[PDB]
Amino acid sequence: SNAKNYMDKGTSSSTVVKDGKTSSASTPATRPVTGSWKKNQYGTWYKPENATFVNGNQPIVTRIGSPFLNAPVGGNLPAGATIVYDEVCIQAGHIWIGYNAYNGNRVYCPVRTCQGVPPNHIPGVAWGVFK
Repeated sequence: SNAKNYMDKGTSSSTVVKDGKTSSASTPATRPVTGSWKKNQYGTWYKPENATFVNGNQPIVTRIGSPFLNAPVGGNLPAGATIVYDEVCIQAGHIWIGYNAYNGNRVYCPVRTCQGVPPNHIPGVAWGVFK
């Protein structure tokens, strides 16, 4: 049925399973169909990409160390904050941007709704300004 879209655990919106057709039938062979995205143990997929996010509309409470909807709290991003991130990750439900604070901790912001699977992510309602 599917080749590699599996992750039997409930991290957030896992076990949705959308893969097959011809994605790993003959195997990636130096060409994964997930694009530039790499997989994380939580089921999250992430790609290195530097872009900017200017927070606005609302102060966004961020998650630290791991992207989930029930992920660790204690990071809150105020509006008017210009965040230059390096990690773009998909935790099914939102797209999360990974950035590091001066404490050396990895903080993730939920930024906008995103559904889908790497590379094609379907955005929804945004709560900030992507730059």
